[PDB]
Amino acid sequence: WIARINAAARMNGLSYSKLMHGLKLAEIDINRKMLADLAVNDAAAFTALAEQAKDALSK
Amino acid sequence: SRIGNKVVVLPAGVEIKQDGNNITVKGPKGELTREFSSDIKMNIEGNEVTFIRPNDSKEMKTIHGTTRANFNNMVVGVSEGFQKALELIGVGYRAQVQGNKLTLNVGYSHPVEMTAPEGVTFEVPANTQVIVKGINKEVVGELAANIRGVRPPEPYKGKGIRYVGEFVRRKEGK
Amino acid sequence: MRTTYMAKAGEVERKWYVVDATDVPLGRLSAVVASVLRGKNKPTFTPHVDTGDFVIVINADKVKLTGKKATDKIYYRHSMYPGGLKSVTAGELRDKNSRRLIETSVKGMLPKNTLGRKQFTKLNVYGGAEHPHAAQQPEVLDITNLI
Amino acid sequence: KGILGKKVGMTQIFTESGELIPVTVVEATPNVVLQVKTVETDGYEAIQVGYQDKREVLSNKPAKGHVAKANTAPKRFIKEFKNVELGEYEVGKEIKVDVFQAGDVVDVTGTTKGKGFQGAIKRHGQSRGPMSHGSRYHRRPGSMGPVAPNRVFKNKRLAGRMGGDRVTIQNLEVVKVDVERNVILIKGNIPGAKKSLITIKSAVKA
Amino acid sequence: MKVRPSVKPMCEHCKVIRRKGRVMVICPANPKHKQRQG
RNA sequence: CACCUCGAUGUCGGCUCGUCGCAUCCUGGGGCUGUAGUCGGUCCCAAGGGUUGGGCUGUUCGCCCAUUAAAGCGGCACGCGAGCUGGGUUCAGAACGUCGUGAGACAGUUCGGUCCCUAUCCGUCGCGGGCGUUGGAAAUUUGAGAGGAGCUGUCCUUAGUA
RNA sequence: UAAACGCUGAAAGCAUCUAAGUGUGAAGCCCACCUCAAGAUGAGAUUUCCCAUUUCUUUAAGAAAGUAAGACCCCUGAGAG
Ligand SMILES: [K+]
Ligand SMILES: [K+]
Ligand SMILES: [K+]
Ligand SMILES: [K+]
Ligand SMILES: [K+]
Ligand SMILES: [K+]
Ligand SMILES: [K+]
Ligand SMILES: [K+]
Ligand SMILES: [K+]
Ligand SMILES: [Mg+2]
Ligand SMILES: [Mg+2]
Ligand SMILES: [Mg+2]
Ligand SMILES: [Mg+2]
Ligand SMILES: [Mg+2]
Ligand SMILES: [Mg+2]
Ligand SMILES: [Mg+2]
Ligand SMILES: [Mg+2]
Ligand SMILES: [Mg+2]
Ligand SMILES: [Mg+2]
Ligand SMILES: [Mg+2]
Ligand SMILES: [Zn+2]
Repeated sequence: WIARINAAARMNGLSYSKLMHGLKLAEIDINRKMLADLAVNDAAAFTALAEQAKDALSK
Repeated sequence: SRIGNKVVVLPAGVEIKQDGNNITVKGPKGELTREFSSDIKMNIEGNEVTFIRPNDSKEMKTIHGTTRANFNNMVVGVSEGFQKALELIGVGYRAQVQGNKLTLNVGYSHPVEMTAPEGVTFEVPANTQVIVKGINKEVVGELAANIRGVRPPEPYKGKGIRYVGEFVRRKEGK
Repeated sequence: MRTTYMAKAGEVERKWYVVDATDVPLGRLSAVVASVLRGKNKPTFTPHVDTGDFVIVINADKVKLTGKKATDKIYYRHSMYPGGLKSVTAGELRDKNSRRLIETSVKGMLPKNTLGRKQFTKLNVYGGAEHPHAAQQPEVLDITNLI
Repeated sequence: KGILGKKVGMTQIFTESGELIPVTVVEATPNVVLQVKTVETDGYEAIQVGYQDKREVLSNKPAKGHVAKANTAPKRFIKEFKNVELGEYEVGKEIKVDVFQAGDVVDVTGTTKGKGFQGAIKRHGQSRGPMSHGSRYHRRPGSMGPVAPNRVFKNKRLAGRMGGDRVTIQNLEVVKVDVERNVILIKGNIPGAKKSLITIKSAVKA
Repeated sequence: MKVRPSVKPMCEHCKVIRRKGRVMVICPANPKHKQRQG
């Protein structure tokens, strides 16, 4: 799951570590299993999560 | 006290052509080209050329001096050229030039034959003296060194080919 | 629930990328290329299935060797006969057979198994700026930010 | 310069001044250039050459078709010669023994006579063990190596099939050439049994 | 050429330099003083 | 020292076969010389090849004889005994000197004294079968890679010149 | 290329074989000479030969059954074993 999430995060312009830190800041608790599932299946949903993580990181 | 800072003049009608690199010099003797460093800046006056380095780092000081020396050598060679004078000493040691070919008899069972490149010439004012004359200091020195190494001087009796005037220590072999 | 996605052979589309090695350090070029060949850049990555993309390396003759590696990095190989050790410097390999240089570097970074060797076959190295795989419609892959 | 022939046998000849020298008689029925290989079509320069006309019943349609270009009968032996001037050769051209002149220095290639399974003593010229003094070690190939490797290093030479190998003898001399009989007399001896294929080429060393 | 770990000048003419990462002592006066570090 | 091996890891020398290290014996290159020349001395680079036939002794070693360009030093279970030998170590016999009252023993010698195994696996040297190499066939081929080879004397001439 | 020797050349007005630049240099290293070699699964290349058949299933890189080019079985043998 970590590997797949990393690939998806890179495609969204972010590293896995940055994405997880951003999600923690944004209060997102979705775990790595669900994150990898979204990355493979629901690219749009994963992109929304990545946008929120980047926003939290910027703040 | 710095070769890199010292200015270089353009005597007579020596001309210089510029380019991103690969500076060229022309004059009475001929043409030359060297790919100087991209960091040393060359400033050109009507007849004077100077070199500048970006900073005072070890590398910049070193390369500044080297480029200035190289450019100065090119100019002096284009104007007057360079000559290496060799004086062979021996009972039957002799040299003779047929055009660009130098034939040396220095005691070997066979004569030694040397060929100058188009940029160099051999004078041979006498059978015991040779002068390598050219435009490029590097090539002149290299050819002169090769001629000397054919049969370098020896200490016991002074025999061999010598650079004219070079000190050659001599041993009192019993 | 056992719902993790698992890729299948042949369902996933493998693209074709062109990588320019001009003045890129050998190791860094090999690392990015190895990740691409394994498919680590795609969310569908499945360790037990090949899912990476083909890679074409151009200008292999211009790969970069920092330090004295051009003269000091030595590649050894043993014929398995007594005293049958042979060596060749990395610089000599770059000059004469650059394809072998890149391929050896990438082999070292791929897994040493059936899947790894099959993934390696998807590599294609060419000294020079032209390749014969125009039919595959490869796309440039900028790596300046990946190294 | 090169040609293919058959090792007829061995004899001797008296040269001028009466010296006696051993010669090998090699017959070479005019060989035929069957194909010319170029950098464009094959990536290297060489000429394919056929020798020893073959009965039709012994040939195949593919073989007959291949020689059809040269417009000759089927050939038993076919070999490629390199390091020659392609301009001077063309499909259908013949090569005769007169290519070589007496006194030419040549390399002769053949297939060594087959000795079959042979022991190490004969095959590799190894030393025997003592034949007396209680010795029970006569014609064996020696030790197999040190203990430490727990194995035998490669090239530990042992018994096996001997001969039948491609061997070249360098810098032989063309004693004589008989064009009418298509014969070349080469000083010395050359590998291969009688009636075997032989390849004469201009010595590379020269 | 004296190849030794310790290379030092022996007369005032001896000069210490580095070539190809090796320490060397070169003396135009006495060639016996010629030393390399090794 | 006593960590593996005492429900056994055969122990010297020699023979057969070698392979490797370079701290190089010869050959190759070079610096310095208290290097005139011929010889050399010392040091540096160099492991490609080569580096013996005998007398004595079980011997290694060593001495000697005669050669060689040289007669290198070492590792590999002081390489190699399911490859050989068995001269020595060392069994049982017997004897000498010596020790012991003695049986016996060595702080020592001498003569004589059983060396087993049909190779399953890997490994090594050769030779086939199967399939693959993407229609089925007959030939000729490039060379990724690999192996082999790699030694050296004397004489003549240059010149009795330097 | 090794040791070694340089040429030009500054750092360091000099000096300096090195930092840039450039060369000579060993029975050694890569070739050169000989042999093996595309199971080099990366299985390469060229020349030549055969020709798109029949039946049934299924759109099947389907199945089997006559063959073509060719090979082999079998038989006479050696230059091979
Ligand atoms: K034990
Ligand atoms: K040894
Ligand atoms: K010396
Ligand atoms: K050696
Ligand atoms: K003896
Ligand atoms: K035994
Ligand atoms: K054993
Ligand atoms: K086993
Ligand atoms: K093939
Ligand atoms: Mg013998
Ligand atoms: Mg092992
Ligand atoms: Mg001292
Ligand atoms: Mg204890
Ligand atoms: Mg046991
Ligand atoms: Mg050494
Ligand atoms: Mg006797
Ligand atoms: Mg032993
Ligand atoms: Mg054993
Ligand atoms: Mg008593
Ligand atoms: Mg008896
Ligand atoms: Zn001094």
